[PDB]
Amino acid sequence: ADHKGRVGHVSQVIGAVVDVHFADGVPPVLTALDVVDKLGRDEPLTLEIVQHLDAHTGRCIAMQTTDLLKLKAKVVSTGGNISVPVGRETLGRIFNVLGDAIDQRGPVGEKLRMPIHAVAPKLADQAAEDAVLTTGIKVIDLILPYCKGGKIGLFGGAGVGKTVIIMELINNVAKGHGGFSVFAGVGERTREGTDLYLEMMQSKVIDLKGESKCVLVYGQMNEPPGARARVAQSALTMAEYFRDVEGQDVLLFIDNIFRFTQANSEVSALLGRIPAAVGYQPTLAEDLGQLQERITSTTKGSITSVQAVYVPADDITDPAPATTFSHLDATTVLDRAVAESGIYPAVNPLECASRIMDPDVISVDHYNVAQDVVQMLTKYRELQDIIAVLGIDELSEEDKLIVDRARKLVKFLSQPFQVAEVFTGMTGHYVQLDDTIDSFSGLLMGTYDQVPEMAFYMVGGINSVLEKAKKMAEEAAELEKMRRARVA
Amino acid sequence: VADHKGRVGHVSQVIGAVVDVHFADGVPPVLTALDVVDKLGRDEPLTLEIVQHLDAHTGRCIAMQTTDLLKLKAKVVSTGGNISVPVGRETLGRIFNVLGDAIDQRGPVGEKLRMPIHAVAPKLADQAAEDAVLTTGIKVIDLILPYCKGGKIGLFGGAGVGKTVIIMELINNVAKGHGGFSVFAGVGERTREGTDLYLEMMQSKVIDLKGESKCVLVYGQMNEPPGARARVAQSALTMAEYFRDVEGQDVLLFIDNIFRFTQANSEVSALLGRIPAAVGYQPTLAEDLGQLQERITSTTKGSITSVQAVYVPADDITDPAPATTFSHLDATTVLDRAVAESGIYPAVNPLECASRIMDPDVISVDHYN
Amino acid sequence: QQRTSSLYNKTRQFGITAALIEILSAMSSLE
Amino acid sequence: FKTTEMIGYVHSIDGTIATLIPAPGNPGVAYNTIIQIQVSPTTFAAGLVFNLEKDGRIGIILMDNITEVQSGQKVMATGQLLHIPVGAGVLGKVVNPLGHEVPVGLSTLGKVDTGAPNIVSRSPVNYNLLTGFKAVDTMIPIGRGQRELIVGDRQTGKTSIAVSTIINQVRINQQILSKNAVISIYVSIGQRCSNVARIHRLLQSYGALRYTTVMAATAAEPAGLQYLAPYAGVTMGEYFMNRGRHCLCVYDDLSKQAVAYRQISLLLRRPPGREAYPGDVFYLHSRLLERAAMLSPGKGGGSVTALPIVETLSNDVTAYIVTNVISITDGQIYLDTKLFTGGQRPAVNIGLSVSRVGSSAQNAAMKGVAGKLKGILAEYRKLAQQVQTIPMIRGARFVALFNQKQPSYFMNAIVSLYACLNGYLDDVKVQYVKFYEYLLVHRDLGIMYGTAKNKFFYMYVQELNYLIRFFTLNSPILHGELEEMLKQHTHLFLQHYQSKMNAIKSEKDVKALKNLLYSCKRAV
Amino acid sequence: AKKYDLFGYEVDTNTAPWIEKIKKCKYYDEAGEVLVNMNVSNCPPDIATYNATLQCIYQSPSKQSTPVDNESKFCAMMDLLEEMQHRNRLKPNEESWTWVMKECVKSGQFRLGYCIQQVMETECKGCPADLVKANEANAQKAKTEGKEHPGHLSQQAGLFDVKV
Ligand SMILES: Nc1ncnc2c1ncn2[C@@H]1O[C@H](COP(=O)(O)OP(=O)(O)O)[C@@H](O)[C@H]1O
Ligand SMILES: Nc1ncnc2c1ncn2[C@@H]1O[C@H](COP(=O)(O)OP(=O)(O)O)[C@@H](O)[C@H]1O
Ligand SMILES: Nc1ncnc2c1ncn2[C@@H]1O[C@H](COP(=O)(O)OP(=O)(O)O)[C@@H](O)[C@H]1O
Ligand SMILES: [Mg+2]
Ligand SMILES: [Mg+2]
Repeated sequence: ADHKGRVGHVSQVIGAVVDVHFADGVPPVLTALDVVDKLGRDEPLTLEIVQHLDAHTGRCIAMQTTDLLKLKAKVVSTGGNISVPVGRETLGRIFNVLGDAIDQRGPVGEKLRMPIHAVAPKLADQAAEDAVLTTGIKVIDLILPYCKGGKIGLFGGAGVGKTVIIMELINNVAKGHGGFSVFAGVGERTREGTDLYLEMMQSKVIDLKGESKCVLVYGQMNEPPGARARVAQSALTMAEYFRDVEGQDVLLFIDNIFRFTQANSEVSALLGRIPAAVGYQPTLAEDLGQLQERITSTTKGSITSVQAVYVPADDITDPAPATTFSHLDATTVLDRAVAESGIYPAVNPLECASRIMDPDVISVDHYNVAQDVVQMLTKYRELQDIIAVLGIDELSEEDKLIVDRARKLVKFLSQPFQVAEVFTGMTGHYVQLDDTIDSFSGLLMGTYDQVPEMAFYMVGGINSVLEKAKKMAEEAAELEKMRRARVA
Repeated sequence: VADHKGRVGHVSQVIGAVVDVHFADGVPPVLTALDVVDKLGRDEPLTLEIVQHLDAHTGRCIAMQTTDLLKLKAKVVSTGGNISVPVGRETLGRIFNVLGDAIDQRGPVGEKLRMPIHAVAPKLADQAAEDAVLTTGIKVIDLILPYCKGGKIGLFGGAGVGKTVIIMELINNVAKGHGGFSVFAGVGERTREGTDLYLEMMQSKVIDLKGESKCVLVYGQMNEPPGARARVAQSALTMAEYFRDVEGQDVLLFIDNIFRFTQANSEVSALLGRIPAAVGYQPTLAEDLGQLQERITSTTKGSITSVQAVYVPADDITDPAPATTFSHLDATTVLDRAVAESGIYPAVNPLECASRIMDPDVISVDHYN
Repeated sequence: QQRTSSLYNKTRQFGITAALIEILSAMSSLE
Repeated sequence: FKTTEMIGYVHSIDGTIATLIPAPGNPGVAYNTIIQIQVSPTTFAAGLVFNLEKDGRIGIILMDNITEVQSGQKVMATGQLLHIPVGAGVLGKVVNPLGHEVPVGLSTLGKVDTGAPNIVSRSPVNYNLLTGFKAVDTMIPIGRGQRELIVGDRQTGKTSIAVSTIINQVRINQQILSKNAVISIYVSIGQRCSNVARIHRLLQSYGALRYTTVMAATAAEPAGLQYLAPYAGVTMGEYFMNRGRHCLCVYDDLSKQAVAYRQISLLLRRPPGREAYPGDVFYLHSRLLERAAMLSPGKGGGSVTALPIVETLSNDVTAYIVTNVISITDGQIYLDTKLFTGGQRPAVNIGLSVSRVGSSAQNAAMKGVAGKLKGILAEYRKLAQQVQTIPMIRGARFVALFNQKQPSYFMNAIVSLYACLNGYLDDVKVQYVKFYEYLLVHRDLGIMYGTAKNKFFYMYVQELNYLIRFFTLNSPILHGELEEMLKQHTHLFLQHYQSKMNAIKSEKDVKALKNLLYSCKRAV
Repeated sequence: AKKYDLFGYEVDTNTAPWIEKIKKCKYYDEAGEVLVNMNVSNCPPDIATYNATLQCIYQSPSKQSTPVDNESKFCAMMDLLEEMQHRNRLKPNEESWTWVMKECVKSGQFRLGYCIQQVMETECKGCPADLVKANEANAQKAKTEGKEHPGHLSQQAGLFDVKV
């Protein structure tokens, strides 16, 4: 690094976007710069160069707030990109976008630091390992099964069950997992970050005295756009170390990937770029490109990323989710009308899809049963428009039996989550893959036609359905005997 | 005292109704009225109101009349402050325009005083602590949707349902029960509809030529450019503010139509070069209604009680122009055609109506029950 | 009828926002 | 404010925004700082710095005396971020976002631009916050430090439920230690001026001004103040939070703040996106609401509870500003327009409403009764010619009990709900539930007629409130004594008071019954 | 012994300095201001600290220099018990509830006294006589003098005509 401590001065300050004049030429692009000048600040200021204007001037973005920043303030280069610590010394600790420890537990052991802006793997580095990751959830495992090494996305509007599903997956999958994990808190609630840190400390996935198996990198809503943009990459650098260097299966958790795109939409406006469709940055597809391509299963290791995706204004045609859909292996779509009707998790199975939904990867019995659920639900949505116009009695004899089964399929797709005991007021249910396939298979055959509809609502497998149906038969027998007591 | 009084400037640029003016001794303040002294080729005068400042010596304006025959470098002189409009009992019976010139050909007005169009809305201390009922003397209104003192009141009803009849009755009934006067803001109205109001008021003797008048008319009609139609709502409101504050009285205001205020500002806002917000309206839509509607309120000194017409464009109630207005309103009066044609006049459909003061705290318990 | 009319009204307003953002994003390119 | 150096002259104005030219020397003001423009020799006009251009020009957001600002006027700088008056001395007064007190009819400062508490700084919400509504405090319980949204249409009771939550604190705050007193901060963004006056009088009559301060940026005042009003509100609350005390913050409303911020952004040519709002309109509400929190034991254990109000247009939650605030807050309290006109006031749609940290927030006594109510109302809503189960009877009485104008005291609420839970209002008809509840709270039938003989538990003794909060109703201390009170009240009400309804079949008596029952809806 | 908070950071168990601040009390609202200042300096209230506060509530006259509306030493006292039991997770010892019984007999609120001797008998071993007879004295004092309860509630028949 020859440009190591090369001095410059602040040319212009318009929001988080800041221009810097360097006397002996501008540094490279993506180069981190510390603002040495004193001011009345409590916290430091670090600028990353995004553009060059001329040979001597370079436009940047602020990771901290740009308050009290005077013109002509002294600025000095770091030597390269923003550097973040990696390796097993990071496990257990919380970090920010820059890589400073924000948990007050002494200095980190860091034997190495890597740059945030790494290049994505080439075609030769890619490798496919098509194995099913059993999430213990009925809608996912049956219809849109998550694979090992898969990039998975949870699309849904505000307050539909994204953060609930990530927490259930951490219970269901991330606990019994021999690899480590990384959580990119990209522009989400600071208060949700505490509850994850405490619940992991109680369950001992993070351990203070002993072995830890999680890393936390948070750049939350309170932080300015420069941090919230770059914080996704900081976490991804740590996961890349466990993938490439240590050669390991790793989990990544980005809640929320929309907040990356939205954070870039703020700076892109202030940089003076002309906006594309619906006011987003013109580099929207390219921003997601360079980020999402780094998240992949290499020959050296394997990232298996669950992501949350906010659908703004419940508009799935919006660029921010629509562009993301192409990158994912299992696309999970959450609908608001499904949530408000009573079905949790709020998974609309027709808009969902998975790559490993294939007779080669999963078993033949899995594919055939899963397709029949999708076929039956497609017929049911067509019949639902006829009932609204004509009526329930107007339907045919065979179509009525399809509705009775399809109504039970929609109810049986609901599941009480173990993390959501406070919400549902009932204990959780981990439903096995063999249980999920067999129970749904029998429902399609018509073996459970005489079983009532509300038995299937908010339960696990078939044993819990028949248990609730027994409780319904007993309680209905008691209430009937009360109205049969009086005579004449 | 009055500084910048006759401070001379020259017309820098003329692009439509929007006109820039260069002043040698610095620009006047914002909202300052300017008379164009140059030339006698025009048939009507030209008066510009400064909206923006470009530099220390130049200021951008809007024309209240047409900008025809206006040469560059034409002599322009300040008035002293904002556009000034006559007030007091000498205004009663007369018709006015946005500026305050008499447009009825009945000699010069008696004006003992003139007030500025752009007044500030009352402070917290000036507001009434008694939500009080304004007794209209009408059964459907007073019982079911009672109009309050200081209230913004809304008159919903299609063409030919009894709107102009109800406004005229309120002008009578304010003057019977509270002895109050009335003001009619013809905001972006049909010029031909303005004649029929003037004649029907003369026949019913709310306006009287030979004797006592109890109405003021301030009209800024469709033929006029957007600068006038925008500011004409405030001109009428200044006259009602005099009867409220100075004379200490219960007064009615009649704005037909308040949408045409918002729409008139949407035209100027486009010509000023401002980027439009939702559905192509000005970005200051909520602020424009804010400064206008907040001036219409019950002070400690008096009470203005404005009944307003609101056009819902394309029958879309979610549109910004009505939707923003709904927060300001107190008593929503809905007139139905089927009720009118059945024989019931006034044609008030009481189920669709509502009032804020329909409450056991404000009105009596026997009234509410 | 209620819910389709609402979608007509949302499409009316969303159309005019999108119309004008494109039209005025043009003249930002033209200065 | 404190002037320091004359940084430049005013060049252009465009309503509430301006740009400056630097004075000879080019001193250059600091970013995000206040600057005073000399409108006259005696008077100044404040403004915030938003753009520092390469030319030397400085973009200003005008705040005060906007009509008096002119081109060519001198501009003094502070060289400091916006600080405002904060403390106990500011309580019982109306104040601007800049800090100037507003007159009404007849203190170390704090930064408005402040970072929120980090991950280890916060803790789980355990302390309850009583709104004083049986509908809310059972089903959608608010904890201290929580952000609970209030959504719904115009005239659905969004302000009233927020204002009555502040008024509900006075009865507790007067009796309790001031360490645990809920100091309130009502922020009035873009509202009508008379509405602020009526709330001032309403707060004054219930003794709320002692434990409340009113932030105010009315519709007359500019967008710069409206934009900044919720930020100034939190600053005043954070003083109490950082000094180990609990606080409440109402923003009424964030919809009008966003419109004010959109005006500012559009007037300065910031590229607009969805519904013409700028890119960072999410970031606007996010950094506001995240500053509201529940701090750890290590930093005092104080709190700022947030009640942001957000107006929806015709029950449309899919709007951009509404969907943004829902994704930030910890659930919502949805107010339906059909329930309002239907009768239920407050019109709380329990199915649509939700509290993300409800169970842990509630009191031990309130958790006992409320857990059952979820089971009863779930079955009642599903089951809703006739055919009445026990859940159908008892479920309908809860709906009648949830109607109330002014907020209920914790003792008077929980006992009337406990009566309905164990089934003391089953024989009592649905229309006479409010008359039954009124005679329980204010009067007492056991002490009236004869058959009293309770050693301690009565309803006139308001001090039992805090014993109930400790031990709960389902407990060996209070269970037997409580079930006497209710047995005496039901038997005497059914025998002596409800016997009139079979009688009374004449005009001056049916009307007298109505006017009695109407007034019973107001007083809980 | 050593102690840690919910996260696992070190916590100041040095209570004794903050106890003597509560003893110099004068008015009982100042005790709460001290209880704030301990928590602010990572020092959670001890079981002895709550009892030291409870003492100040009993001894001193009112809240502060001026009297507040609806003061209630009992309500301020019982709030502090709710804080230590539920939130801070500390069982109040025998000293805690004895301070509560004293305030019932001192102020004259005997009806509360009946409820809290039942509490003291059941929860924390027992209620040793002294205050039981003093509480029973105030019960008989209300009966023999005039009447127990307000009296405005008892006499009012009402029946259809009741003011709201
Ligand atoms: N499995 C579930 N059971 C019950 N409620 C749920 C479930 N999943 C989501 N919810 C509801 O959705 C709300 C918000 O979910 P969350 O995932 O935190 O928001 P988002 O989907 O916007 O990330 C919760 O308050 C909860 O009531
Ligand atoms: N109070 C009333 N009594 C009798 N006729 C009425 C009354 N109000 C309105 N009308 C009738 O309705 C017609 C239209 O009313 P008007 O208010 O003139 O409509 P607009 O406001 O559209 O001009 C009139 O020609 C008149 O005959
Ligand atoms: N719980 C309630 N009971 C009876 N009336 C109420 C209640 N809450 C609000 N109101 C009344 O409804 C009207 C609208 O209430 P408000 O809170 O102003 O709604 P918004 O905030 O949506 O404008 C007011 O006149 C108010 O007095
Ligand atoms: Mg979430
Ligand atoms: Mg409101």
